[PDB]
Amino acid sequence: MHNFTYWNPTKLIFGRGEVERLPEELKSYGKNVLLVYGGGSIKRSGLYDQVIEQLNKAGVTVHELAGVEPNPRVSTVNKGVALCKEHHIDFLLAVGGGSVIDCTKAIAAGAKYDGDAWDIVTKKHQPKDALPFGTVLTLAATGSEMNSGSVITNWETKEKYGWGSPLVFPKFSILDPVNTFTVPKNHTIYGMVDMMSHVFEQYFHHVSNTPYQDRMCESLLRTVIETAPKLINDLENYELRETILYTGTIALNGMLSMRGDWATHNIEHAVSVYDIPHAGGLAILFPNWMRHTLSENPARMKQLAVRVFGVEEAGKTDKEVALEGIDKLSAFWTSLGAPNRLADYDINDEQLDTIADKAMANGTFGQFKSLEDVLAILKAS
Amino acid sequence: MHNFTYWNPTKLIFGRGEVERLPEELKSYGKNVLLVYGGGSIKRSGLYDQVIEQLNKAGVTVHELAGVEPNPRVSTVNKGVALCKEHHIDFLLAVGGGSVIDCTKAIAAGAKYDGDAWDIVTKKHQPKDALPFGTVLTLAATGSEMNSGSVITNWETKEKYGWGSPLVFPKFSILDPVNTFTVPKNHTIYGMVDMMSHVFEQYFHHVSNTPYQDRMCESLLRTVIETAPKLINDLENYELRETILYTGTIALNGMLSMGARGDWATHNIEHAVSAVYDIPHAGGLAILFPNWMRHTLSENPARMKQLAVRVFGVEEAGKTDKEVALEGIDKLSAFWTSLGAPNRLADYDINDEQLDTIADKAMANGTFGQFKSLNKEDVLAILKASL
Ligand code: NI
Ligand code: NI
Repeated sequence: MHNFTYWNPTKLIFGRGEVERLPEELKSYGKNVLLVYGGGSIKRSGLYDQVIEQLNKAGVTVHELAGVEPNPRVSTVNKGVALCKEHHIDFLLAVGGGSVIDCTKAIAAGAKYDGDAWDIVTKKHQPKDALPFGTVLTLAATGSEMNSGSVITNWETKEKYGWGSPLVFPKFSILDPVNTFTVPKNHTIYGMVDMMSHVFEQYFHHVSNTPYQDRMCESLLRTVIETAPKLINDLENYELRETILYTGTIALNGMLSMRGDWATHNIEHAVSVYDIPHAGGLAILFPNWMRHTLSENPARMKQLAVRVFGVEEAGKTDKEVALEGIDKLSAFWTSLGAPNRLADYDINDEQLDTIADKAMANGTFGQFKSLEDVLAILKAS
Repeated sequence: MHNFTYWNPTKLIFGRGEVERLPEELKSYGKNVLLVYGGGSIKRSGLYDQVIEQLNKAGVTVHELAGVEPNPRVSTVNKGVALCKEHHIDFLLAVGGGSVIDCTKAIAAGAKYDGDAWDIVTKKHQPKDALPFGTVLTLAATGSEMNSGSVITNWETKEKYGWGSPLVFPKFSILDPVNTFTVPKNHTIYGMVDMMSHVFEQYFHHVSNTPYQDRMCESLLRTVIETAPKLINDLENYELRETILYTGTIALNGMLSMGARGDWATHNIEHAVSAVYDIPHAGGLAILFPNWMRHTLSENPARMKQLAVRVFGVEEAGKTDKEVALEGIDKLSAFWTSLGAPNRLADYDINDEQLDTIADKAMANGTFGQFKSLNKEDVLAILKASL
């Protein structure tokens, strides 16, 4: 039983060398641009110089906000909002991954808000305006290049919250598979785990009559599973990078959600306190959430076990088939190098209660199961 | 993989009773609305009264353009543009199927053009502005609820031209499966045959490395194959209508073709046939598509083979790629015939008398098609094989 509204105004520009589309795409906007990026990777790869060149071709007056953290922080958002006020910025260009875009979304909203951007992240102020912005993507993961959501951390309060607004869809996102070539193996693996985890979140629901969405989810998982072993030992293969970029962006922010569970993400956000790799936390927690919630409807995980993970049902219960499917998932991720226990990041049980309390700060959560549940899943991990 | 730009700003509102979303969606537009619809169907079903009621809740001043033709005429577009200037229209609401939406798109562009809308249809004048419009869809799988295209007929010249513009995407389209309950058995079958055909058109290409698009196409075909036999014997089942309405939007909005150009040769040939004989579009496609598939098989048999194996359940053990594919084409043709679709030109009482004239119409713009570039001899062979 579900009604839905779909709306995605982001322009998607896909293909080799399409960073050259920046001047044509920037003509309709002002000439004061704030360039936002993360660590040294864009300068190390040469994408920085590529972009600065195109921003020069567009007669744009460029300011920079470098150093966005892998788990982006409000202090950095506030610094960028300040730069927009100081230099009368008209437009923002995020060059990097999901963290850079999530941060750019908050600066875009924060540049038309009189106060502090943490108000927006916490949903105290619903944005009424935003600067326009665009992206040049360097790794697919969560679909941020083509959705309106953003996850920001407050290092002081040790909180990490997801917010969104219809006003902070990217105007355009330039997706060049070549721009993902320098992503190293570990982050390449993290991106694929995150992509698969997002599909899982959209699959575990109780809405009857989603036959095509189910096949789209299963199709996406199969494609990533086929691609990942070939990609990780051949990181500069255009075709394999193209497939993961396509399935991480347009495929995942398609009609796959056209209601997800998202409990595993909420628990990971709470554990992340530790400032750990997001998708690393997901690889540890997701199989145990699947085990914890299997009974709510074993048919969902059973269908993944049979249609995605090649589990043979002969002489097994529906529960058995599903649990086998979870084991193959975890083994698949572990075979890529992904972690599978909290000890892999040197995390013990000391702060589990504090972590669970943060996860429950906004009440019970989850759709496949409304989640003490949090603590049990943490302990199993 | 082909470079591509994807942009589709249409808001899709989907679900039971969602026509009640109209007033909330209209708050952002002016209050002079031209309500555009076709024949008597929406009044007979009660949808017309539902819409008028909602338009009353939105404090809107309603003018109407009723009687849009199944092949909408530029004359009717011009009538709508005249109404827009006269009553100072701000917004258009299309209630109906692809014909009603296509006509509304041409009125929307024509309402900002000083001259004759036929200039827009023929691409003599490229639109620079348009009135906004929204839709309430009454037919699945026409593609117009979520794209920027429109097909308009000049009754005088007997020409039918496809045009489009980034300015005439619908602002929103309200998709309620209940609003397709009165679509009769034959047209329900036609919509599903056309939807499968459009997937085929987007699947038959020589672009390497489209594994996910391939699976999206295969997945869509499998869902329709599972749904269609049940729907035609249960025409008011919400779930079956819902699945067809949902998949029919995806099949036709471009979310399948991104990164690969479709073939569209079978559509072009059916369009040539229909310019001569007054047959249903999907009927022509059911006849022609299996024979197009046989004619072009040698271009790359692995392509139809993959459909045969992944969609049509053909076992490949001890068979050549061509045999596997041909068995798949056979199973496709049998599936369509099992729904009631025709499979030979003779089913519509069409012989070989006009095949040459039809082939010439198909070739009016030179060679066509991407999986195989067809010339006149190709068209004649496909046509004759279809008798
Ligand atoms: Ni994620
Ligand atoms: Ni068609």
